[PDB]
Amino acid sequence: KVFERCELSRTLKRLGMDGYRGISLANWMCLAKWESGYNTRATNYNAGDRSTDYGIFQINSRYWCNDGKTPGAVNACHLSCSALLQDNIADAVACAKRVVRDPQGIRAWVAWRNRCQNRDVRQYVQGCGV
Repeated sequence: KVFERCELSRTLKRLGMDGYRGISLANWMCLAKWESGYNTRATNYNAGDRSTDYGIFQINSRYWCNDGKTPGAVNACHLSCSALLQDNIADAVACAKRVVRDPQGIRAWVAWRNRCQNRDVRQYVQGCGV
């Protein structure tokens, strides 16, 4: 599913992402926007290390979910990577929360550092009623 901007912001807010571990909803929106264009079925294979990024937040299989084909990988979210490709984002959100409980927090995603950190992210939620 490809979420519309405001539709997604309300979905994320209902799922408890607004301010989760000090991360505002606008930051999560900026993250999902730049990671997948709000697309839940997005996948990206990384030929260099044989891992794959899954879903709306493009969570990597090396550390976060199990896809059975990533060498020496772990499954910190204790989910099949398939769970990160559903239209319903509950599992992807649960996993994204797990990612940020680690020291790096939102910085775990390089795209966030590139396109969101120290940026004006207000525009991602303007007019969405969140």
